[PDB]
Amino acid sequence: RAEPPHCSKTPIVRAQTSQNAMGMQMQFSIGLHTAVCFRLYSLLHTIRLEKLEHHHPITQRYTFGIPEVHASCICECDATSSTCTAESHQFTACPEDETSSCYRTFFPNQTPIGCSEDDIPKLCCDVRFKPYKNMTFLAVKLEQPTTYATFVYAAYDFVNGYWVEKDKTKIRSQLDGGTQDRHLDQKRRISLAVTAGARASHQLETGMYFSRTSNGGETEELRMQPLNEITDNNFDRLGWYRMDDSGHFHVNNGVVKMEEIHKAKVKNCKEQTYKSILSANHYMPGHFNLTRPLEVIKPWIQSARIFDSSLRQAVVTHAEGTNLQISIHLESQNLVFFHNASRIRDFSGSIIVDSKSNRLFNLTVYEASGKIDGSVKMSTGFGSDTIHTFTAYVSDLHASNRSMIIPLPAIVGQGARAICLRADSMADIDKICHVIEYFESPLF
Amino acid sequence: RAEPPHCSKTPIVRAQTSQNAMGMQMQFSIGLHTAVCFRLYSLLHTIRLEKLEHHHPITQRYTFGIPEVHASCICECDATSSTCTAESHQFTACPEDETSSCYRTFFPNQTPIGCSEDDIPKLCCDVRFKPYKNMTFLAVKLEQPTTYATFVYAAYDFVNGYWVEKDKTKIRSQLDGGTQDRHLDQKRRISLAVTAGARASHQLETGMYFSRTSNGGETEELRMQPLNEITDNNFDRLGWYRMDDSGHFHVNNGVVKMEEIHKAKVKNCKEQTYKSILSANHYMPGHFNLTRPLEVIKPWIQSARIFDSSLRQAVVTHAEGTNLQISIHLESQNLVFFHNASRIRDFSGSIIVDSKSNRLFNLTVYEASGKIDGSVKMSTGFGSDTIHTFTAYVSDLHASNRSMIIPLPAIVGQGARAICLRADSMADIDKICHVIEYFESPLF
Amino acid sequence: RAEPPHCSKTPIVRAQTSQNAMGMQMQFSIGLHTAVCFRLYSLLHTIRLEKLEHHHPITQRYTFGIPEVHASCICECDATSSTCTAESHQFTACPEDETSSCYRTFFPNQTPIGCSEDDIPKLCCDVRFKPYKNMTFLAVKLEQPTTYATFVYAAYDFVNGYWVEKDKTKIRSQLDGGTQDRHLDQKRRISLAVTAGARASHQLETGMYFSRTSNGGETEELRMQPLNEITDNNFDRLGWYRMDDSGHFHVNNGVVKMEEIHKAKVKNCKEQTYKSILSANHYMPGHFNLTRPLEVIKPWIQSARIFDSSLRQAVVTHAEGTNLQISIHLESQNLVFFHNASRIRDFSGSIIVDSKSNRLFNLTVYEASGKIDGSVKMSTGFGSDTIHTFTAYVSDLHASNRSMIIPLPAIVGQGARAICLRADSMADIDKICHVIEYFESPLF
Ligand SMILES: *[C@@H]1O[C@H](CO)[C@@H](O[C@@H]2O[C@H](CO)[C@@H](O[C@@H]3O[C@H](CO)[C@@H](O)[C@H](O)[C@@H]3O)[C@H](O)[C@H]2NC(C)=O)[C@H](O)[C@H]1NC(C)=O
Ligand SMILES: *[C@@H]1O[C@H](CO)[C@@H](O[C@@H]2O[C@H](CO)[C@@H](O[C@@H]3O[C@H](CO)[C@@H](O)[C@H](O)[C@@H]3O)[C@H](O)[C@H]2NC(C)=O)[C@H](O)[C@H]1NC(C)=O
Ligand SMILES: *[C@@H]1O[C@H](CO)[C@@H](O[C@@H]2O[C@H](CO)[C@@H](O[C@@H]3O[C@H](CO)[C@@H](O)[C@H](O)[C@@H]3O)[C@H](O)[C@H]2NC(C)=O)[C@H](O)[C@H]1NC(C)=O
Ligand SMILES: *[C@@H]1O[C@H](CO)[C@@H](O)[C@H](O)[C@H]1NC(C)=O
Ligand SMILES: *[C@@H]1O[C@H](CO)[C@@H](O)[C@H](O)[C@H]1NC(C)=O
Ligand SMILES: *[C@@H]1O[C@H](CO)[C@@H](O)[C@H](O)[C@H]1NC(C)=O
Ligand SMILES: *[C@@H]1O[C@H](CO)[C@@H](O)[C@H](O)[C@H]1NC(C)=O
Ligand SMILES: *[C@@H]1O[C@H](CO)[C@@H](O)[C@H](O)[C@H]1NC(C)=O
Ligand SMILES: *[C@@H]1O[C@H](CO)[C@@H](O)[C@H](O)[C@H]1NC(C)=O
Repeated sequence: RAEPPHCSKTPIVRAQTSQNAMGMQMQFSIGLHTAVCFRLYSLLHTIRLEKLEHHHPITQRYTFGIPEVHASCICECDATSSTCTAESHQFTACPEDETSSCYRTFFPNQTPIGCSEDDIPKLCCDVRFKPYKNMTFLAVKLEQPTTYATFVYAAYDFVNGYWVEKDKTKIRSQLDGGTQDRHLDQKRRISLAVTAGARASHQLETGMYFSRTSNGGETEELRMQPLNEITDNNFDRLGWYRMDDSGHFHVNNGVVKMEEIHKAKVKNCKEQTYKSILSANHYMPGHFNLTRPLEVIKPWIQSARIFDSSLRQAVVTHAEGTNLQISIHLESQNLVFFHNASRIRDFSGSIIVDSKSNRLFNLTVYEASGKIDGSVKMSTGFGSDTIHTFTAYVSDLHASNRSMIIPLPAIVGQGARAICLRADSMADIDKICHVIEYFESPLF
Repeated sequence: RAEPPHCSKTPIVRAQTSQNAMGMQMQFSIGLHTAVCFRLYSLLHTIRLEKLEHHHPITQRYTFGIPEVHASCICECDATSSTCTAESHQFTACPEDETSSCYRTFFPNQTPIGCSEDDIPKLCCDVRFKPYKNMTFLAVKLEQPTTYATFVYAAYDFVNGYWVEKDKTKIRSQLDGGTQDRHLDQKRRISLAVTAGARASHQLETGMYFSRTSNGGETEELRMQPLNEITDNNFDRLGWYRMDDSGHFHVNNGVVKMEEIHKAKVKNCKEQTYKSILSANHYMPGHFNLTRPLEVIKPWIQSARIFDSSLRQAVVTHAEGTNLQISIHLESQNLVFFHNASRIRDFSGSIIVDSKSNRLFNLTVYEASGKIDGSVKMSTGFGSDTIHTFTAYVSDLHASNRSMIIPLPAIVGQGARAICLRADSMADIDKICHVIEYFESPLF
Repeated sequence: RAEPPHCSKTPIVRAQTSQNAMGMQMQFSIGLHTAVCFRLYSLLHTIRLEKLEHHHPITQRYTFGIPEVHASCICECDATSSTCTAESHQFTACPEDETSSCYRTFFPNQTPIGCSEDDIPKLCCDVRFKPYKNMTFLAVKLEQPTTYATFVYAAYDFVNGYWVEKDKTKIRSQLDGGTQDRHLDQKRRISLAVTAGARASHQLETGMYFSRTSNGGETEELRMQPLNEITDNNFDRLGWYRMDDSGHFHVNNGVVKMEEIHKAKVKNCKEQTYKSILSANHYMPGHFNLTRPLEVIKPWIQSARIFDSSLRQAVVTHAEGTNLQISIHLESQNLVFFHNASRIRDFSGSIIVDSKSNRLFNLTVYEASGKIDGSVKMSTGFGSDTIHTFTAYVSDLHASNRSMIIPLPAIVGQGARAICLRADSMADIDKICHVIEYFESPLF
């Protein structure tokens, strides 16, 4: 059951520690989602880089909805009539649905269609807003993150004909600063010093993100769509329809802004017919479309969520990330690193350009384990020139079936082509080649 | 007095230089704010990574203020009266306080409150703007930076029972490109080659920043608050009230924009009472709040200033940054690296979540020096599981009292918990544990 | 003709591969635009890091123009006249130049200049838009990139008194993830494993970019200027004048927005004289200025283009970038690395602060090759303190004349100063010093 992970083929650098006036270190690079194994001269010590996370501080929060809008207008032929005035309809709310918010607009200087030729009619409206399908979202401002690696340390013994887990701990290490060090084992003999070369290869930009909220205010996967900061009131972007301290929704500064967004005009004054539109985005009917979550659209994002109910940090878990630098240090004793052979029976897949322009090789490896080297060819011919080389990693100790996404450079354009896969150290004779089809989704 | 810094425990890699058809290098990683020491086989050579700076080019500048606003309105009952017209009050400045700027607005189609029932009154206003407390700020657009490390090289001799500084130079090295090399010592025997793994762990985003300015235009610590670029005229953001080539302030395109931002309505025409507001942000009274400087709110920022009076570059000094890669190269001779022991008597502190959502351990170490390894526990019990491990560095050669900020991952939530500190290489018996209290400031 | 590149002086680290239960690697850092050479113990194997590219996915596209604008207005003295009404001129297009787009505006409540004192005139306009000089541009939204290094591998034999190229291949390697490996030579004996320390030192921010388009929709060098996203309709930014599925240009939501951007007022009603302006940016006459391409203004950008006619990815080629980490691995045999001597006859140049605040040393080296170490001095005196040290690389095997841009830190302010250059390993006696002039272009 509990077994060592695939032990990765790793070059080891022996570094000598500086002298104390009154010591060898084993240095190596470790890949995200991979493990490195060693014995101390007996337990098999394994270190797996399990996670790469950005912890973004949340500097603003507000709750918003998507309004369902209806405008009800009345026309008056006589400009001097007590019905329809700037008093009652210019910069004022409708007089007192409990969930509705209602703002008034005034349109004098209308054309006398349905009136006398000497009349200058006036149109007066109530612009009603209700939350569409009672949807609620939390808007958050995310700022520059702190970075953390999660390592899983596990020591194994092979007794009674099976591997047995002798010790297991999760280790957390901040990556933005200098070398971070601590004891690895329960006996405190081995230490793990973690050094990042620099900032994680990917990062979510500073700005506005959002999550759908439940009745209890429970959040989910973060989404990105043009969204107002707390101090912004741009009607082309999300967040102009906000919930107050009570669960009541309002058009942000609606009393004053209504005359800027509500566009209306008389068709026939007597018939009480008129033209009316909202000059804004993100409302119902017909002006709202919800983006899919960040994790669905970004191959590099495994997850992007708000950490807990205190709503202080958002955590982005990376599916892709550069290697970390490790230094293993310690009676007189020697460390020996071990790796497992890599293997592959077959593969299948396709070359994809998705609706967001991600150019990927969607790959499934069969009965595979460890380091798999791949070559993308110029055409369908297995002997045609190589235009791209990559390496995929399968962390399972035993031959497993696994699906993965391999980013592809732009040179890998339209059309079917050959892709050849080969397990690390295997001869060219043991490569697997297949003609792989191309599928391009239009930009949506 | 002038003494070597704490010599950091450093793993050294011996690299062999490629052959010239017609040479050993000492390689190591160096942490920001730390020093590495060596002897050449006698002077004690010390290299300290003193600074990490981003030099951002300034691509736009303009001077702005915070206006103090007052609207003075007059009402006229008779729509055809020569008093209050589109001629005199629509898209025009007030006729000619020397520092004031005055823009006019026109509101016809008013309700006859205080007039006859057949009247259609008109309201006319003067909207006056003055600089609040004569405050001046420089808006700057900062673009992608160039990166520089500052090293302090200092060679020491121990004669007459004391250390004496034999040589000292400041060394500057660009980090964005390839390996940068130069001679270290006065005798030109030792060379320092600096290689960054990649871009500095933190960076100030491209965009608009600002500084308060004095009478002489002297700048200070940079601040970040939504602010218009030179070509933008968004009234929800700072910078719409700009100073011209003379020290005169104007509402940017005020003559044309006034009718969009000034919202007014008659209360009683005869009584000369009316409602009036400005639909904009960042003005007085009651619509202005100044953000604290970037250095105060961002733990990673030690300083963010405009370099000099030419106003061409902004310099961001980093409080946190990844390690740099060093190669020391050179008659036949050998380099020996030395380190000092690490020590700690005690510590105090608290776990803090500030008003900007920075999750930190505010730490004070007592009589400490060198490398200090810390463990954050699951609960108040000193033997409860470790949820986070970190390392702090104290660069003082002698036991010193120092305060520092340690970023914490989100798993370190609410509540008091134990934190244990231990100097590098000390036995578990020499660790110091304390129950540390939690304090969370609400989001402001 | 076809000759090896300059073989760079490189420190080599020998790493030992982990053991397989059933192997030495040669590790080194390689600089962008440089080459490393070795022999296997005979062919001279050369690896050149030729390119660093970001492949940005394009998530939005739209075609836009720069409108040439003309407003034609008519005044009517009598407010009740059938000529000039809200019906015909408020929120409507002009009635049906084939390329023109025409939107109407209505301005009642005018002052009776040229009318009777009891008249309340009305102004009616046609606001016409045509594409200025038939210019077309493609707006693109660029998102976070994938990173690729291009290596040129070339093996040389020296027979018949000349170098002869025995093999040459271009190698592509993704940098965002883990170690990428493949065979280097035709015989598959040597392998090249590429590891990036982290994300490329520079990156183009997520956002809106544009390119001029030809008749066939052919793109060119990308430019950056405030530009609307597809869902934005901000008149202070580019892209509000868009081309539809036919080659026809429209003011985005022009029918509704016209009353917000067209500002007009009667001068004399009878004379048919009036004031008229567009409250917007990026139109002709007098309100349009085109930024120079990204590659021209950013020293770090060699090129920034749309890859091909499918318009799915934009490719940014970097002129500056950090080193990559290489591991060369393989019968029992040994790898020996070789380098060429560095040389320089003379140099010329100037210190420049351009119109975009880039602080650079514009340098020309004469009869130079390899590694050139430079020192920037405090004053004009050749013996004055060094305020900055840098290293430039010339990849040509033979002494060549080459121009380059060296970024300078802000400490290198105004005024003439000495700069001293010296080829790697040359004695201080062989340095070349010149007093170098300062030229600062004002901020434009
Ligand atoms: C992956 O690599 C590790 C080495 O890094 C392999 O570990 C080896 O596991 C075998 C058992 O599978 C151990 O062999 C011996 O087993 C007999 C009982 O059959 C026992 O009497 C011996 O004392 C011994 O334990 C061997 O010690 C162990 N090697 C090391 C260096 O730890 C592992 O088998 C590899 N896994 C796969 C799936 O290839
Ligand atoms: C930090 O580490 C350095 C070594 O890296 C220590 O330097 C050592 O300093 C002592 C003096 O404190 C030197 O010892 C000797 O002093 C006597 C006079 O008392 C003199 O006659 C001898 O010739 C000799 O200089 C010693 O040479 C020096 N060691 C090295 C390798 O440089 C330093 O003491 C440490 N500092 C602290 C505060 O622990
Ligand atoms: C740059 O460095 C390389 C070494 O890394 C130099 O390569 C050397 O090239 C010479 C020829 O220029 C080779 O020498 C010999 O030439 C004679 C014929 O004149 C021939 O009979 C010998 O068998 C031999 O090839 C030498 O082997 C080669 N060295 C290596 C190690 O490859 C190159 O000359 C340098 N270039 C410059 C411009 O300095
Ligand atoms: C949910 O929507 C319904 C109408 O569909 C409404 O009656 C109800 O009050 C809304 N829920 C809340 C919590 O307001
Ligand atoms: C990749 O292919 C698998 C089938 O092997 C499919 O289930 C999966 O959804 C595909 N993923 C993408 C991103 O195309
Ligand atoms: C400063 O403010 C005062 C009023 O408080 C004003 O009289 C003075 O002119 C202002 N200073 C300048 C330099 O304009
Ligand atoms: C940290 O604690 C010290 C007292 O030891 C205090 O002076 C300092 O202001 C605190 N800093 C922060 C950021 O909380
Ligand atoms: C180009 O501009 C001319 C006027 O200068 C116009 O006649 C022509 O129709 C425009 N070209 C296209 C393709 O519309
Ligand atoms: C640098 O100087 C050369 C002349 O040696 C000139 O042709 C080139 O345009 C200059 N480049 C810059 C960016 O100033």
